Amino acid sequence: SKLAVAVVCSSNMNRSMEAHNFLAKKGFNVRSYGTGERVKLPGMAFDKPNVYEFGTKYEDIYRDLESKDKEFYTQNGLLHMLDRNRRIKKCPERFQDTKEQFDIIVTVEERVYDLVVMHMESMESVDNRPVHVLNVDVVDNAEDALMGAFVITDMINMMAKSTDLDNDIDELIQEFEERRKRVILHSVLFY
Repeated sequence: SKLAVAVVCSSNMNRSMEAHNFLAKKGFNVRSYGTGERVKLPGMAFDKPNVYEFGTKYEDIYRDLESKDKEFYTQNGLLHMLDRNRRIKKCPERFQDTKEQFDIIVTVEERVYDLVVMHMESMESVDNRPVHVLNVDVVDNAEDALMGAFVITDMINMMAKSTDLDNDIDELIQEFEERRKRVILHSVLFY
């Protein structure tokens, strides 16, 4: 009963990771992904950011911010976030590029969801296995990114504690929206 869980956002640094951590700690077989063309984040922001590729060791990123200005990048969480990540994976992966399969692909933004869906129908395989993609809005910022991680964990826990997600996954989503007053889009795809 140790299912495959993915958590996706655009750039793979905040929301999917903050949740990657929580689902990992509580034992879940989970991974994190991004859908963006590159990896972006704050930094003298609201005009000029920092960008990397989906292979840049998180550790390597941490390094750079230091020289640029290790001052700023502490206050704004940026650095702590990064160190917290060197400890989960090596570098942020791009979803569309993954060859790995899951059961619940959880996405954190309405647009990411769509961007995943698409790339999901973009194929077919002689395995034909079902995979639920639940999207759960969660604001893209240091704080709320942590709350979502709880919400998402509270959600994956509940669904994992079943045997047959498929014929009662729908029943469950219903139950959940009632506790969190959130909106959990859902959509079945096949590999």
